[PDB]
Amino acid sequence: GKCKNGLGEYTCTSLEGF
Amino acid sequence: PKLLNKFDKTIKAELDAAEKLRKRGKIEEAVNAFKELVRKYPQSPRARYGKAQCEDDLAEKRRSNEVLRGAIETYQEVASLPDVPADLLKLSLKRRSDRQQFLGHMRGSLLTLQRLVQLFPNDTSLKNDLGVGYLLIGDNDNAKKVYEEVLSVTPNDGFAKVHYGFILKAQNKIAESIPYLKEGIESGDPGTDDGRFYFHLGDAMQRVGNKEAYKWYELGHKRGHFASVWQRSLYNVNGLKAQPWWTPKETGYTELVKSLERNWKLIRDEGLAVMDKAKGLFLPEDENLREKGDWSQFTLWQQGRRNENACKGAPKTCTLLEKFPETTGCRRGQIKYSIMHPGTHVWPHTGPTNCRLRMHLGLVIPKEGCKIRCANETKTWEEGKVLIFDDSFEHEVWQDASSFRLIFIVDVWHPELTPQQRRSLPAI
Ligand SMILES: O=C(O)CCC(=O)C(=O)O
Ligand SMILES: [Cl-]
Ligand SMILES: [Cl-]
Ligand SMILES: [Fe+3]
Repeated sequence: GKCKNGLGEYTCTSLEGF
Repeated sequence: PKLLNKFDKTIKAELDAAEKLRKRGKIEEAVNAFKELVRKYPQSPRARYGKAQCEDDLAEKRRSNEVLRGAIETYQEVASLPDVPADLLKLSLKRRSDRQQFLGHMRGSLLTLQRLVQLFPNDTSLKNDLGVGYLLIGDNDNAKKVYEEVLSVTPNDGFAKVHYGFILKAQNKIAESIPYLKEGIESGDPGTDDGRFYFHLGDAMQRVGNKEAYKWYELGHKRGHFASVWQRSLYNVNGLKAQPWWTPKETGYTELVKSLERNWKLIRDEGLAVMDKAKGLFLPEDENLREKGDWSQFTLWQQGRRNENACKGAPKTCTLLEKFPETTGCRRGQIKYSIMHPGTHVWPHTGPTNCRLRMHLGLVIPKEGCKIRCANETKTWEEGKVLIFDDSFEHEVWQDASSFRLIFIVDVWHPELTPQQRRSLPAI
């Protein structure tokens, strides 16, 4: 799930390292 | 933290010498020293952990995911050695899981966290960590079961409470979520002083009409989680001009606004053509932001990525918008049609980030019944005219007309963000 209009996810960005 | 088994005590002089090189910042020499100790003492847990820690630091120095992947494997190796002290075993696998999450290796982190819980079945904090691992992969169901187990053995674990409440709220168990979020924040346990729990506790209270909500927004502001009581986004660049409503000239994006308003009828007509001939392209709003009613969106761009199939349905609109990278390149916003029908009330809410401004172009606006409040100020749309607000401020929408209301939503980078910041910010 993505945070589009709201802030409903536990995290809104992807984990991709450095 | 007892980290030395019997054999490691006998080689403490060699282990200390390698560790001193690491603590002095001579990471390359420290890696080679611990590598030599691993070669000479392949069964030493402290030598292996030192190698992994040095690889960890080296990855931070080089900003290398691949070096970190080597560290992740060496932390695992520590756990496979014989006679590993319990404290070292836990530290090594906990760091392994943490670095796996950092790399986005969420399935791998979950296996590591599951092994930790199996090895240390009485460690409540490890179960709490496992719950976080499930939440990060999107597995709310397994996360919920984990925190239920924690709360059965330690009912007053504040970390488990806020995370259990977060899951309940995400599942629309609004009233049920409030005491968990509230008592969990009030516990002050490590990990509870987190803006996400202030955000959703206040929102859950607003949804049930609890007037205490803004007292919690004020406390979250005073503790540094929110820029203000009104502006509650959590993915922020500090210092950006903060105001609920913007004029086109204030944004500097006057050429974009002029093009949207000069060409608004083609944007409307392609949206209507999709409504009539391809209505499945409008997807129902999926973030639990509606009290009631019907709200759907047909998205052309998201996270700065054009949806090619969607643009087959509005090809002239996509062609028009391609000339404005201030919106098509906004990796923290969308470009989308938004239809809302009578009987719709959108809960007060805030978007995720202060790094975008949100433009609304009116396409089909009934004469009465439609309005949008942002902060303390309510406005309405006009056909062919752009409204601009900062959706990181709390806003709320009503649709009480006698027919449908169609707008075009165009997100732009906050105008004060430099090109360097617009390039390096993670997409949302
Ligand atoms: O009016 C709409 O279609 C959506 C309102 C909203 O919450 C937003 O544009 O962020
Ligand atoms: Cl050995
Ligand atoms: Cl519809
Ligand atoms: Fe919104």
